[PDB]
Amino acid sequence: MVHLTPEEKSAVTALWGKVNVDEVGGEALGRLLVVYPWTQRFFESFGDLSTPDAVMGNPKVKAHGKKVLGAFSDGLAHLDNLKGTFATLSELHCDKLHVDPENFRLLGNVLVCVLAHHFGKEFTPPVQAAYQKVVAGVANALAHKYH
Amino acid sequence: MVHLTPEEKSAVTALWGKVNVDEVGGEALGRLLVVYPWTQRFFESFGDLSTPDAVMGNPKVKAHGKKVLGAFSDGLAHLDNLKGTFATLSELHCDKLHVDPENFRLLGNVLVCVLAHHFGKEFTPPVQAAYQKVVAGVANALAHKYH
Amino acid sequence: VLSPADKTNVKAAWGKVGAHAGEYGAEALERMFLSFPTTKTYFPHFDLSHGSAQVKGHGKKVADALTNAVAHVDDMPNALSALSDLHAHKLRVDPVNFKLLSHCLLVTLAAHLPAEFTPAVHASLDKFLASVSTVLTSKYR
Amino acid sequence: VLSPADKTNVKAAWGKVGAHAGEYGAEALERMFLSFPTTKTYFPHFDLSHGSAQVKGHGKKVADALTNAVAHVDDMPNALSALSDLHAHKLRVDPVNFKLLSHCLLVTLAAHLPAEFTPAVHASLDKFLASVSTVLTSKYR
Ligand code: HEM
Ligand code: HEM
Ligand code: HEM
Ligand code: HEM
Repeated sequence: MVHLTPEEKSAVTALWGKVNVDEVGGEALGRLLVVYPWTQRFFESFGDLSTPDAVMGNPKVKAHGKKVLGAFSDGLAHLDNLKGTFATLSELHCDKLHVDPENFRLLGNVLVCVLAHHFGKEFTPPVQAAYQKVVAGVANALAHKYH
Repeated sequence: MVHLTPEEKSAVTALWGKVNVDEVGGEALGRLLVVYPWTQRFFESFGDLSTPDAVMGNPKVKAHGKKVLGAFSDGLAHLDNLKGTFATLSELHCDKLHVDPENFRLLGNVLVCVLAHHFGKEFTPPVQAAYQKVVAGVANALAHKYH
Repeated sequence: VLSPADKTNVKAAWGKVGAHAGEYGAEALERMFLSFPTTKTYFPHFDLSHGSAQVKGHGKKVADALTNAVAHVDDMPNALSALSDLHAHKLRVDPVNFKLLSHCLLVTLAAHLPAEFTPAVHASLDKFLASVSTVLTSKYR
Repeated sequence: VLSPADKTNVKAAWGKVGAHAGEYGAEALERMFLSFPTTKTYFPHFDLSHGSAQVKGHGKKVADALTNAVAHVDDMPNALSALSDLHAHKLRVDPVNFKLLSHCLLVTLAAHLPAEFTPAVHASLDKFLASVSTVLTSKYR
C-alpha cells in the first residue's frame, strides 16, 4: 500500500460514515461470488449459489459479508497499522482457510464498484483513488503472513 | 522488500560471484525484447530488432544489458536498502524515461530464466526462490518513486 | 466466451449510456490516471489536467471503439482489427494496463447507472471488457 | 496465435523432453511452491516436502496433459475439454496462478535444455503455455 494524505484519509472516513456496513458487506460478498464464480469454492456449505438471485439472497452469504466488512471497517481506524491489525487474520486465512490472497484483491475491486454504485457522483475520481490505496493496503496486510 | 533467510542470502551471493555481468546482461535484455516484443517501444534508436538473431547480436542491446545488470549488481550489495539504493534511478525511469514499471517484473522473470539456462542443475528450486524474492525486491524498489 | 445473456446485458447497459459514452470514456481515463499513476507513463505527450481537450477527445475515441464492439459483439476480432494492429505494433501498451482501464470503466458505469448496474449486468460487463482487452492484445506476439 | 514456426519450436523442444516429461512436471511444481508460496493454498491435502510422491504423481499428470496438448496443438480446446471443465467447475484455481506455473515450467526447461532453449524457442514456449492457460480457464464464467 501507498501514501494516504490526511486529505485522502479524511475523504475515506467521511464516506465510510455513510455506509450501512451490513448491507454493503452482503452486496460486496454476493457480487464477488457472482462476478468471479471461482470464489464460490470456499462456500459450498452455504447452500444454494445456483444463480445471481440465489447468491444475492442467500442468508449465509449475507452473514459472511457482514463479518468480513465489519473487520474491514475496524481496520479503517488503524490505517497507520494495517499489518499489525490484520496479522492474526492473515495467519488464519493462510494456515487454516487456505484462501489464495488473490481473492482479497478481487474483493477490494468489487468493493470499489459497490461504493461507486451506492454513492454515485459523490464517489469522485480522488475519492476512488484514496479507496484504491486502502483496499490494496488491506489486501497486502492480509497476505503478509502467507508462507 | 526482500526478506532473506541467511541461506537464501549466501545462495544468492555465491551464484552471483560466477555471473559474467556483461554476458548475462546482454542475454537477459535481448530475451526480453524477443519474448515480449512490445518492450521494444523504449529502444527505437537501438537499430535492428526485427528477428531474434538481430536482437541478440545488436551491440547497443548488449551495451544496455551490461549497464542494467551492473546497476542490478550494486543492489545485490544493498539488499537491506533497495529503496534508498534505487531512488535516483526510480525517479529517472519515471520522470525522464516513462517506463511502465511492469517492464521491471518481466525483466526479473527473464533474468531467472537466463540464470537457469546458464547454470543448469546448480539453479535449484531453493536458489530460484531466493532470486525470485530479490527480483521482486528490485522491481519494487524501481517503481517506488513513480507518481 | 460471451453468452447470449451476456450480449443482451451489455447492449442494454450500453444503450442506456447512449450519448454520454464520450464523457464517460473521459471520466474513466481520469479515474485511471489518479488511481493507477503508472498508466500515465503512456501519456507523457498529453496535458493530463482535469478536463483537458486531449483527455476529452481520447475518452470519446475510446467510447466510440466500445460502441463499435457492442454493435459487433458476435464479430469483435474483425470489428477491432485496426485497433488491435495499432496497439500491438505502434502503442505497445503492456497488457496489464487493460485490466486497470476496464476496472475504471466499470466504476464509471456503476456511478452513473444506478438502476442498471445489477450483479448480473456487472458480471456481463466485466466479461465484455475482458473480451475487448483480449482482442486488443491478440496480435502482440 | 501459434505460428507454424511456433508449432515446430514447441514440438521440437517437447520432443527432446521425451521421457523426462514427468520428472520435469514435478520439478516445475516444486519450483512453484517454493517461489510463489500462495500456490500452496490449493494443495492443503498434499505432502509438499521435497521428494513427495504426491507432487511426483501430480507432476506426471500435468506433464501428460501438456504432451497431449502438444500432440493436438491445432485442436487444443477439444483435447483439453475435460480439464477445462475440471478447473472451472471443481478446482477453481484463480487464473493468476497459471502464469506462475507457466514461468516455473519455463525455468525447468531452461535448466534441462541448454542447447534447445534458444531465445526463439523460449518465445514459442511462452506463447504455447499462455495458450494452454487460456484454454484451461476458458469456462470459468
Ligand atoms: C477484506 C478482506 C477480508 C477480511 C477483512 C476478512 C475477514 C474475516 C474474518 C473476520 C473472518 C472470521 C474469522 C474467525 O473465525 O475468527 C473470516 C473468515 C473467513 N474468510 Fe475472510 N476476510 C476477507 C476476505 C475473504 C475472502 C475474499 C474470502 C474468500 C473468497 C474469505 C474467506 C473466508 C472464509 C471461508 C472464512 C471462514 C468462514 C466460516 O468459518 O464461517 N475471506 N474472514
Ligand atoms: C533491473 C532493472 C533495471 C535497472 C537496474 C536499470 C538501470 C538503468 C541504468 C543504470 C540506466 C542508465 C541511465 C543513464 O542514462 O544515466 C538505464 C537507462 C535506461 N533504462 Fe533502465 N534499468 C532496468 C530496467 C529497465 C527496463 C525493464 C527497461 C525497459 C524495457 C529499461 C529502459 C531503460 C531505458 C530506455 C534507458 C535509457 C537508455 C538510453 O539512454 O538509450 N530499463 N537503466
Ligand atoms: C478498452 C481498452 C482500450 C480501448 C478500446 C482503446 C482504444 C483506443 C483508441 C480508439 C485509440 C485512438 C486511435 C486513433 O487515434 O485512431 C487509442 C489510442 C491510444 N491508446 Fe488505447 N484503448 C484501450 C486501452 C488502452 C490502455 C489500457 C492504454 C494505456 C494505459 C492505452 C493507451 C493508448 C494511447 C497512448 C493511445 C494513443 C493516443 C494519442 O496519442 O492520441 N489504450 N486507444
Ligand atoms: C499448465 C497448466 C495446468 C495443467 C496442464 C494442469 C493439469 C492438471 C491435471 C492433468 C490434473 C489431474 C486431473 C485428474 O485427477 O484427472 C490437475 C489437477 C489439479 N490441478 Fe491443475 N493443471 C494446470 C495448472 C494448475 C495450477 C496453476 C494450479 C494451482 C496452483 C492447479 C491445481 C490443481 C489441483 C489442486 C488439482 C487436483 C490435484 C489432486 O487432488 O490430486 N493446476 N491439473
